[PDB]
Amino acid sequence: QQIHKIRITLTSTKVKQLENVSANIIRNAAQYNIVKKGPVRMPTKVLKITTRKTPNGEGSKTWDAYEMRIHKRVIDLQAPASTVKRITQITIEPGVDVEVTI
Amino acid sequence: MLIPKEDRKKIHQYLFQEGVVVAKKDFNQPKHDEIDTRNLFVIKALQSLTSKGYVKTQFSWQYYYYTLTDEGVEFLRTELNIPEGILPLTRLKNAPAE
Amino acid sequence: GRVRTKTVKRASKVLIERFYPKLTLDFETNKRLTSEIAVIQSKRLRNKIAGYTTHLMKRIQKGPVRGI
Amino acid sequence: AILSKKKKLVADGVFYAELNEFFTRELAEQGYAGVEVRKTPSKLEVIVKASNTQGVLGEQGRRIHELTSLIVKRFKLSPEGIAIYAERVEERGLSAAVQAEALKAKLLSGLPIRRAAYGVLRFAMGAGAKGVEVVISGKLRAARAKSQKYADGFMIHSGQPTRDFIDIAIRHVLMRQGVLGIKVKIMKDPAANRFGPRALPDAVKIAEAKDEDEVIPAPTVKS
Amino acid sequence: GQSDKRELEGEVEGTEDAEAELEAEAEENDESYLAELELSKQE
RNA sequence: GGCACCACCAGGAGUGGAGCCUGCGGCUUAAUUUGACUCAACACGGGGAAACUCACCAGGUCCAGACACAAUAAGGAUUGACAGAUUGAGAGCUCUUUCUUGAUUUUGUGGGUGGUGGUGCAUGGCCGUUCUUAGUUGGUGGAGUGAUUUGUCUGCUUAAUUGCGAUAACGAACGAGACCUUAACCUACUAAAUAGUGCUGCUAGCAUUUGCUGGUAUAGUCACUUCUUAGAGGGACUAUCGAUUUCAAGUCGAUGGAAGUUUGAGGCAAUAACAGGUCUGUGAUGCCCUUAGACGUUCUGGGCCGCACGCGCGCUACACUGACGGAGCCAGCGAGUAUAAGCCUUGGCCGAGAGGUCUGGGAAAUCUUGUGAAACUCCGUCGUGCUGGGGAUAGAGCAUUGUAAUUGUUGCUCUUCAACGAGGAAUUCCUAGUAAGCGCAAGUCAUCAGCUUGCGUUGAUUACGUCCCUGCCCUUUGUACACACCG
Ligand SMILES: [Mg+2]
Ligand SMILES: [Mg+2]
Ligand SMILES: [Mg+2]
Ligand SMILES: [Mg+2]
Ligand SMILES: [Mg+2]
Ligand SMILES: [Mg+2]
Ligand SMILES: [Mg+2]
Ligand SMILES: [Mg+2]
Ligand SMILES: [Mg+2]
Ligand SMILES: [Mg+2]
Ligand SMILES: [Mg+2]
Ligand SMILES: [Mg+2]
Ligand SMILES: [Mg+2]
Ligand SMILES: [Mg+2]
Ligand SMILES: [Mg+2]
Ligand SMILES: [Mg+2]
Ligand SMILES: [Mg+2]
Ligand SMILES: [Mg+2]
Ligand SMILES: [Mg+2]
Ligand SMILES: [Mg+2]
Ligand SMILES: [Mg+2]
Ligand SMILES: [Mg+2]
Ligand SMILES: [Mg+2]
Ligand SMILES: [Mg+2]
Ligand SMILES: [Mg+2]
Ligand SMILES: [Mg+2]
Ligand SMILES: [Mg+2]
Ligand SMILES: [Mg+2]
Ligand SMILES: [Mg+2]
Ligand SMILES: [Mg+2]
Ligand SMILES: [Mg+2]
Ligand SMILES: [Mg+2]
Ligand SMILES: [Mg+2]
Ligand SMILES: [Mg+2]
Ligand SMILES: [Mg+2]
Repeated sequence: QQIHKIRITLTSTKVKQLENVSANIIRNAAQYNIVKKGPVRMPTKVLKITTRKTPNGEGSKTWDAYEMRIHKRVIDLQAPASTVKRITQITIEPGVDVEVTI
Repeated sequence: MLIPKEDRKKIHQYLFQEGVVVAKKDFNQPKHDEIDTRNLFVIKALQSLTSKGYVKTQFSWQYYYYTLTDEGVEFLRTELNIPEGILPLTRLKNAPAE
Repeated sequence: GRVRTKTVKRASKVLIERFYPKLTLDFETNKRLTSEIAVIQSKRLRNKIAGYTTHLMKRIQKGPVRGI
Repeated sequence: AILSKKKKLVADGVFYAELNEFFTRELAEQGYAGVEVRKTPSKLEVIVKASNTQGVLGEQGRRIHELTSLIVKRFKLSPEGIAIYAERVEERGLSAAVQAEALKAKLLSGLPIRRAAYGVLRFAMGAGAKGVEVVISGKLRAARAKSQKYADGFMIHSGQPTRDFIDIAIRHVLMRQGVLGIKVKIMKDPAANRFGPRALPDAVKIAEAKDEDEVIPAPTVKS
Repeated sequence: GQSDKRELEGEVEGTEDAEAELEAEAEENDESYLAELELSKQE
């Protein structure tokens, strides 16, 4: 249990904090001589819900079209497990959630 | 409401020591997951307590939020015949943070 | 139609009254100049303001323009 | 248990939507503005912004202690897994939620509408709002219902900037004769915005003429 | 406020409400035995 | 005067004519719950109702009527109950029957509480409509005693109160435009074993020329980012050149360009307003009604589908530019589960089918999935025939979902094979990847899509104009209207 090929999966609704955490981890993986693969932009998922505007059923048939974009990025690191987890706490962000899988 | 004295008891030592109780609005639920009695019993037992000014009741999104009044701690002080050591847990003066 | 609005017409002619010597008849040069002269919130309004300023510059060399 | 990515971000949002309304009903009297859920390792930080952080943190912080317990018992959270903090809103005048709750507490005290309406028009502007408009609709002693708008200053209406520089709050006011509906629209000054754009899209700021220097024929200044 | 009065008053009485509150609120900011043990001590 | 395919011109596809689906009225009903009636009611209430939903009808239970009292009450206030009768019912609902529990609780008073009960003509919020048309407003100045007026306009122009220009006005604000999302470009950056490729290992088939098609490849511990994904940017601003014009705003042609109709399409959208629609979305609501033989809630069964009829949104078709039968074989938008209460389901094996069974993958750019979709194309049969067009109506049978399919949920098999031979008066939608076909996904959803919301395949005819009809806006005008002609 030392140096491993380690995956960090990043998902969030907003891209600004996602790219800051992504760049900050990449920055810390640069000055630290750790070979890295990423970030990989997964195809963004558009969660769309189309309801009727009318609470009742009177009027012209008008519809809302709500959206919820989900952006997912995965980054591959080659480092021991202790090093990668402390990197996560350095780049902790409320919006972006992190899951680590070996 | 017809609650057995023993089942009503468990309802009272949950509304004290963690002096707040949350109950989902379903009358036929077998177990409220935190008071080993019928869920309907919990709603109606605490409906009397809020009816007699011992707990505040708040309702939001089909859920009951029961909180114990300071006047209600004294009521369980005597009726339960418990030692006069008070402060259930939400009154234990854990103090906030700044 | 391609009728420019007032937010681009009046803002472009303020530039000529203020930065005529540095302006020119080339849109590409004018486009870069107005990014350091004015604070434009959107890129599209940048290439519009400069595109109408170029037309006015092209018109000033043929005679006097009204409003400048 | 095992929940999909699509269904997890929605659940976090749905949890926020239900949690937000819970504070509006419970902490209505304390000028509740909004809630911020700061997820972190080993803890669930929740920041509530209210005009009065004494009613929540009262009698040795008994209410806030008894209020975080109502959330552990409803969302099956560990007692240590959640922490609630009460934070004072810095600029109370710029929050339409606080202004709408304040108006309701005045209307329910029998104060006249004109005196109550102008109390938020001047309070919003005093805090530095670019503009404000208040609409109150319902029935008052008269059988027929009416609405009155009270504008002031500059207000934008269409396009994206209304989503950036305007916050809104609608509440229903329970009167002895019916329901009063109040709308508090407050447009903040874009120059003070610290996260989004700092000006309106069509605001063009031309720099000043740096010219009018004197040119001398052709020397060379050595160094 | 369907009158020439009480609306004058709405404005003035209303504005002195805010002026008193901006200064008051700007001052408010510038100066900023257990229970389960008793259920187990039956030994 | 002006604008507009919810107006017309030139046209296209039609609808109205047939059968059927579905909604509305009517009729009927034990009930066939109900809202909505020109645009802006009638495939609308996301309303595709077997139960639930459910509000209706015929019946049967429960209090889930908190709380202060008063009465009763341990010599027991009350709750549950085997067996038989009763009941649709193994509802102690009720009746014979004596057992059990024990001050929680039974009766009266107040007080509640709950209502898809009434009032949307008492209200909030929301939505539709006037109207997404282009309109609206104040400061100073001018006119008027004033309310007011000018600014906000003759003309040209624009999609536009948007601009030029004329000007007792000048300079502005909201709305418009800007803004935001999406689609089309980037061999220029940043990377990608959940994307792709060339090489390279290993490997197959065909002619041997070293070539042409593949499989394999999560260690080849390769190379690259064009195709694929998305973040930071760049790129179009009517750019250059010709014409017209008050030489102005602009418009029309070319050239370059990925894009030159606001680049295509949308989201948001002003000042006021309507007795517009919803209390049948809300533990949103005022008031009225009901509240124990309930108008609360639950259980059973039926109804919302009921059929001499009028009307609206649509689907199949009336054939040969076609039906079948084989064969070729291409998208995009999306969705997907765990001790559940069961998701998407490949692959294998049975079965004519519908469908069944065993494993495995996928909480997902990984697997379903290249969703190998349909129109379409090729080759055949048919040969103008109510024919192999069309597939109602009906008989018999086989499966699926569901407690439950009878008034057939749906699917499949055989058989029956009806009107309809292009549709009167009228009337709808539409200008480029558009119309028209053609399917697929998501929503409702245990099952059922002739419905909507989107997506993509194939892909046109005809204007790029006008106020002739119709609607709306502006100016002038009249007014005994201002609750504003519903005067
Ligand atoms: Mg604007
Ligand atoms: Mg706009
Ligand atoms: Mg015609
Ligand atoms: Mg047809
Ligand atoms: Mg429908
Ligand atoms: Mg029913
Ligand atoms: Mg029933
Ligand atoms: Mg019925
Ligand atoms: Mg009912
Ligand atoms: Mg109405
Ligand atoms: Mg209304
Ligand atoms: Mg004036
Ligand atoms: Mg004046
Ligand atoms: Mg204007
Ligand atoms: Mg504007
Ligand atoms: Mg691989
Ligand atoms: Mg190979
Ligand atoms: Mg557009
Ligand atoms: Mg009406
Ligand atoms: Mg109701
Ligand atoms: Mg209701
Ligand atoms: Mg509803
Ligand atoms: Mg009943
Ligand atoms: Mg019906
Ligand atoms: Mg029937
Ligand atoms: Mg329709
Ligand atoms: Mg064929
Ligand atoms: Mg795939
Ligand atoms: Mg025949
Ligand atoms: Mg048939
Ligand atoms: Mg016609
Ligand atoms: Mg018409
Ligand atoms: Mg059905
Ligand atoms: Mg479907
Ligand atoms: Mg008049």
